[PDB]
Amino acid sequence: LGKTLRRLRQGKQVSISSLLSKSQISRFERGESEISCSRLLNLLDKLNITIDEFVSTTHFFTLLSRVRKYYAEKNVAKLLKLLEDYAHKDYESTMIKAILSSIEPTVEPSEEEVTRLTDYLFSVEQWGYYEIILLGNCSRFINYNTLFLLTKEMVTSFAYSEQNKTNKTLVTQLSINCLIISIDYSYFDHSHYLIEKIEFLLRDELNFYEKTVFLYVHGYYKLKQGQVSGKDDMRQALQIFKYLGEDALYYSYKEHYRKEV
Amino acid sequence: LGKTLRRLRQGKQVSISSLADEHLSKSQISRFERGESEISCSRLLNLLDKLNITIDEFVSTHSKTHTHFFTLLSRVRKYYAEKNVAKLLKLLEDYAHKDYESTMIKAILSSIEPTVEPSEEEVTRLTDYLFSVEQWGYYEIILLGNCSRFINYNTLFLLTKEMVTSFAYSEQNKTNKTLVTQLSINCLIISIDYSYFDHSHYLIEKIEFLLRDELNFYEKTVFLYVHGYYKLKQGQVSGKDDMRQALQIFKYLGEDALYYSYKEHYRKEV
Amino acid sequence: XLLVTAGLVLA
Amino acid sequence: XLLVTAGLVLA
Repeated sequence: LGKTLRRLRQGKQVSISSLLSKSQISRFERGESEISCSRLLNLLDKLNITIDEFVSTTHFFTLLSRVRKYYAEKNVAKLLKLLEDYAHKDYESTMIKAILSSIEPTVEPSEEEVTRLTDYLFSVEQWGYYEIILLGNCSRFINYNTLFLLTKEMVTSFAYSEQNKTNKTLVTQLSINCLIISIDYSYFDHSHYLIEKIEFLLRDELNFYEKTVFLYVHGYYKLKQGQVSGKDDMRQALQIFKYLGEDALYYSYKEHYRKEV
Repeated sequence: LGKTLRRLRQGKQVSISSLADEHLSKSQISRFERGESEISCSRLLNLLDKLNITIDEFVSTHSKTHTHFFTLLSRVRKYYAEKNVAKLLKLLEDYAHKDYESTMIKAILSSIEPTVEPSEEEVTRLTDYLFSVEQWGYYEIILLGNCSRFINYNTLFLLTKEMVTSFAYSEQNKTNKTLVTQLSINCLIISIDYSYFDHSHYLIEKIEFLLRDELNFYEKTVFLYVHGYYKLKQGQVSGKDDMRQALQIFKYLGEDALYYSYKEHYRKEV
Repeated sequence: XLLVTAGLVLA
Repeated sequence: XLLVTAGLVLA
């Protein structure tokens, strides 16, 4: 950490002086002295750098970075080797199998692996990035009733900052994901609950992607509640995907539309 | 902080024993959670990593406290919404010892009370600072964004080039990337207005690159409009189709203010 | 909040 | 849902 502090400071043309003492500042930078997070945050604040930003410049992040690399390549052998490498880490390997499944259908987490993970998600008092990413990536292997229960826990007990809305945005996406299945399965009490939660999450945000998928999925709701204008909403969301050249989203939702409408 | 660690750890049903290693004993962890002892940030990060929490996530659940700069922004924010010239005025006296901050406060304040503007010399100290930075962070990006109306176009363009090639983000946090994308589009708008099609072409290529494999539909919608506007200013009929599509998007999403504002631009320039 | 345009970043 | 590859979740 002493190293990363140095770089950030010095690349701002900030002297050690005008920032602890000169000695200890200098002394933490050279990785000789340990400083408290309190004093580190104080230093970053003096530098006008957030801790969010500082981190951006970690076991789970390392795993995700490797997954992203191999998945983008659609490299099944490499993802199988990654799976090997993480096989002794239970939730992580379950998540890797879930991801792998989408490009190699023969690979899937077992019912028992999924249950250990949903037991863990159910047990967490406050959801963070870890839990959110695990749920999101394992959702196709979680039965709907369990999915709704966990989604409700997540929505009501996650944290985020005003500076970094990453978690809030993911929670919004996963809530909408749950909502479209609730409507598929005609859990309209569930649907009503999720709609209120999503509208609250979207308030005073840009989040146009989520608003576009929400326009479609809420339109779907409306159609199943007997409002014909829902069709208009769904067709408009499709137009938005089309106008922005968002091929995957357009062809996927158009597919869902053709089957359901 | 030990209190927050304790809460998060118990919240995950994780034992102190399972967190202990050669770096921190059970005893040292307990004494930290109870506030009897302090531990190093590095050792705290090790604990957090075991709990799959990164220190930025830990900080936001610890308290609603934010940095000086974010505190500044939050104050300025609510005054700009309420049009209160009065307390922005002594917010400005409160920050007189902070050159870039007060220069920025003057820039913002000028948008509701034009009698106050940053001087050319103030702006120049800021642009000199901005050119001097090796990596653009939230601070430099927000400074540039809010002072842009007082930077000469060519310096603004050059500053934008610096920012797009020197900002930092990660896969887990695209906050700065989204901001950089927005400010690049802002520069593209000016470049088109002033008919700098060289600069426009560069910016379009950069913006397309920044939007690749991202969501960012707000920026994609604005870029649909602005690029269409660029296309129009060079005799492609399709440009008007692009702008009308962007309008429809705002409309369809119930974004009335944006719809009104861009439709006004359309009826005027087209 | 909304940027229309710059505007207050990030308002 | 179909986001290959943007954002780190595959709904």
